[PDB]
Amino acid sequence: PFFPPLYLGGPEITTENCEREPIHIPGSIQPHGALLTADGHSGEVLQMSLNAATFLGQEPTVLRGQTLAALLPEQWPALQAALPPGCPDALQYRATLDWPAAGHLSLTVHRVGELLILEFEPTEHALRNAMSALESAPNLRALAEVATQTVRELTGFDRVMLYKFAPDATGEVIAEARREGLHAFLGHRFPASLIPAQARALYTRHLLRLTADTRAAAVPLDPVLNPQTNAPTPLGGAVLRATSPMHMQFLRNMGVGSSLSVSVVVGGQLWGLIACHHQTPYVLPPDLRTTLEYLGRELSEQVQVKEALE
Ligand SMILES: *C/C=C1/C(=C/c2[nH]c(/C=C3[NH+]=C(/C=C4\NC(=O)C(C=C)=C4C)C(C)=C\3CCC(=O)O)c(CCC(=O)O)c2C)NC(=O)[C@H]1C
Repeated sequence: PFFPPLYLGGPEITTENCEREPIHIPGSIQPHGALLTADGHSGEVLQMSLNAATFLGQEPTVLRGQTLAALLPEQWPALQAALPPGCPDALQYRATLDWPAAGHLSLTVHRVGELLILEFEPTEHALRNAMSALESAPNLRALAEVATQTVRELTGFDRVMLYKFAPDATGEVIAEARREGLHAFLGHRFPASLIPAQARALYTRHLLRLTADTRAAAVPLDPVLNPQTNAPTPLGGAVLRATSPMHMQFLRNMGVGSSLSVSVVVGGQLWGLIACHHQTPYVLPPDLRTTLEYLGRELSEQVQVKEALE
């Protein structure tokens, strides 16, 4: 059973209670983007990340309580049609915005209950070839190797691993692609506690997460609770959600400035992760994340196929 989050008087997490951290409701985001929440009927803006006004070039007083009809006149009708009440929470509306103050932005929206969650961040054949390369891989080891090399080629990440969960939830690096000079993790195994049970559960439902800068302080949502419910805003489906500080510290101690993983899901179970590191902070472009999501699904399919052959 989850502890209350920090903003509802819950404890700071320690190694005795890793599994009790409510990582899905941190009430805060990473500073490389901005987040709004809005009422799913009216489009009234209900919450904003503290950086949202500055990030979007709006007056703080003007942004709170404004409507999406007024803020996003060109997207609001399409957004409503795309995300009706009761639609799957995983369903997304995506648009590219020409925003003079911030530049070209990627807008990603999903619905949870009666709330729309809007994520804004900057945005800037390969997919076909990568997809084909995974399919054409001859066995599981080769598939793992191709997956890591292909993801590294697409992303530029310093390290890309295939991290496989054992039945006891320990993990092992079973393939990696790595920059010259980096220590090998191939064949190394790690305790189950380093990716705790609630993280593993979340990663079965929401298939990509990241920390763009492992030193960056989280930016709170204001108000922190959804005014509709007087309860935490669900952020499991928001890539911008703040990462657990316990994990951020783990990464800093490894010399990792930026981290990203994609779930590999086989028979509805979390089989492993495509796990990526960069030494320097690094925001993987939105279009590249979409490509990785496609490759995660392809790898998942191919792991099942390869495991059936062998
Ligand atoms: C006492 C609790 C601790 C803890 C909790 C924790 N860890 C995560 C997320 C991840 N941990 C990962 C572990 C590894 N990455 C590696 O590269 C290696 C070894 C080579 C390991 C063992 C990974 C891959 C994740 C996924 C996230 C990512 O890809 O960056 C969470 C949940 C984080 C979040 O989503 O907010 C939590 C709560 N970690 C510990 O080390 C102990 C101290």
